[PDB]
Amino acid sequence: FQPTNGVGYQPYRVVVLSFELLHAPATVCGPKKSTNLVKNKCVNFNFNG
Amino acid sequence: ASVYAWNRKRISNCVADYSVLYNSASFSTFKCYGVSPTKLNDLCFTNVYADSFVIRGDEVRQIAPGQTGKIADYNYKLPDDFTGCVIAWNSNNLDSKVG
Amino acid sequence: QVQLVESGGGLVQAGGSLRLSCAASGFPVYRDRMAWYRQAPGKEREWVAAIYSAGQQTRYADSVKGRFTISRDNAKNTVYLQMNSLKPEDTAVYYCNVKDVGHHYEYYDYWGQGTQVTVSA
Amino acid sequence: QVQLVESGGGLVQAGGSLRLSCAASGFPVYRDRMAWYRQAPGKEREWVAAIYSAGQQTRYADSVKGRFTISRDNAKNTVYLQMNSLKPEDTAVYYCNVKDVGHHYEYYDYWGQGTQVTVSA
Amino acid sequence: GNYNYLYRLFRKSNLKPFERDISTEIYQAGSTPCNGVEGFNCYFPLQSYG
Amino acid sequence: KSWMESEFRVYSSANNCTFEYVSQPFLMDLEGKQGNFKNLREFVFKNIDGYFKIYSKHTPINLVRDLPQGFSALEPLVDLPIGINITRFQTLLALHRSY
Ligand SMILES: *[C@@H]1O[C@H](CO)[C@@H](O[C@@H]2O[C@H](CO)[C@@H](O)[C@H](O)[C@H]2NC(C)=O)[C@H](O)[C@H]1NC(C)=O
Ligand SMILES: *[C@@H]1O[C@H](CO)[C@@H](O)[C@H](O)[C@H]1NC(C)=O
Ligand SMILES: *[C@@H]1O[C@H](CO)[C@@H](O)[C@H](O)[C@H]1NC(C)=O
Ligand SMILES: *[C@@H]1O[C@H](CO)[C@@H](O)[C@H](O)[C@H]1NC(C)=O
Repeated sequence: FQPTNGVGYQPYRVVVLSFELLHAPATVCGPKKSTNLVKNKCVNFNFNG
Repeated sequence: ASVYAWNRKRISNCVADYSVLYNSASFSTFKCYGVSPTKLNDLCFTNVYADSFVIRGDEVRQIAPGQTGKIADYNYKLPDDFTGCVIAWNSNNLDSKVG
Repeated sequence: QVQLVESGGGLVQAGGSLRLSCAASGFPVYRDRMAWYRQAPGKEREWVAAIYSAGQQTRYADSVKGRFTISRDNAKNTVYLQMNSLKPEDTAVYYCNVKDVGHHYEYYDYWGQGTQVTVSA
Repeated sequence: QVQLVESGGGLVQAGGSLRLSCAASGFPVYRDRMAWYRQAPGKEREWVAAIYSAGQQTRYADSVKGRFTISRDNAKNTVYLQMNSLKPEDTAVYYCNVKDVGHHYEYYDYWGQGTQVTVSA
Repeated sequence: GNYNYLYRLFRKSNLKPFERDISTEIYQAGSTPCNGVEGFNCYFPLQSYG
Repeated sequence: KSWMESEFRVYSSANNCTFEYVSQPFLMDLEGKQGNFKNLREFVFKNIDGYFKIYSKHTPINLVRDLPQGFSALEPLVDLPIGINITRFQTLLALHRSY
């Protein structure tokens, strides 16, 4: 990994994320989408599923 | 760690922000196979395996299912039915040393 | 299966005309899309040019219009790239790119060895 | 540019000791493997010694084990090669060797000049 | 080999029943508008059969 | 007249962990006290479809024998998304060493 070497031989950091689901509870969860709540209006709601 | 001793970390029981990683634009290669990059934030997974190593640039594409090469054959082989993503970014600003 | 080899290039003075030949073996050149990419040390990869067999035949960068020309030869299965009125900023390694599909949804970006091009003002 | 130089050796009587120095410029010695080979006049070349920075510390030929040691220093970037209780069979030329990998998986072996070591009984 | 047969790979939504699509616009995989220009997160939706 | 952790003879080696959780910090009196019982701590441990549920309840009582007459309900305390397989259990008790 010389400074004057080519980009093809330049050092690259590689991380592979492998996602496994089994007969076990899901542990890692993505961020939730939060929308401002409104009251006294006929609206569609979704609270924790 | 070295590619032949690729570092494995287990991730569980937390909230993982993949929108920022997808929108970071600081990674040269971002290839997800078997998963939707936009739905990564919308799914829950039992366990995550983070597989970290350092290689050359031309071998970056070799870290993918069905790829061939010295690293793929002898260091880290991905199954044809692999379910996950690969994120590679240049480290010249951090891995440049004299000589 | 698919083999791509690049020939041509080198160092030239600006304003001349240069030839690049990408020889392809294992598949006819008449396909969905043949691309040409360039890479320079210290910057990310970007799409440079492409040629298609459907719809619009050729696509180029907005800043390179009218300077680079591409063509194909089915008889000997080659891709010809003629570049004229080059600029010193174009010094980079060029690759001819094709995309292939696997049985298990894998997609391969087959490239060649590439040729180095330098332009002197 | 990578340049390797070997210092030491000469003619000595039986029971003496020697200290060869392999000095490399252009790359640190902290890498995969350094090798040392022996060439005798009119005899076949064979691998003798190797020092590694990973896995097993060092490997030696079956004829040189137990009487021969090696050390490396990254700060001054040189390898010391100590031999004690020399034998007449050790009279040969010492070669210091390193290996590197190219872009197309081609291996380049940087060969050393070597030094003559003669042991008289 | 024959690559004359093409199939669309990227589209915003699934096709309605008995729909025909012939557009060759570059699909915007990311947030940067392709504007007919390929690159990162910008790929040609058509692929040939091997 | 102080008590401090001295021996942990529950296990000899911990290999390939998958989960660790820590509750709120506190400082509980470890000094041995004699007299009639005054605290009744009830727990329920369940292991259903990957979840280890622990329900708890604490009750101060003024008695010397049997259980309190009143009715008390156990509130949920902790849920474990572990998914390990359990058929046996045991209680870990802290002995006392002194002159
Ligand atoms: C390291 O952390 C930083 C911030 O915690 C991450 O964010 C980028 O960092 C680089 C350089 O540190 C900046 O140029 C960018 O502007 C930051 N933001 C984005 C969106 O890229 C960074 O991604 C982390 N990883 C690396 C390898 O730097
Ligand atoms: C009591 O003394 C021991 C050692 O003399 C010490 O380790 C311990 O912390 C002391 N206890 C307190 C409460 O200070
Ligand atoms: C870690 O690997 C698997 C996963 O639980 C298991 O079989 C093994 O016993 C674990 N512990 C080790 C390898 O020490
Ligand atoms: C627990 O027992 C074995 C492992 O000890 C496992 O094969 C079995 O499926 C488990 N049973 C349940 C009900 O999870």
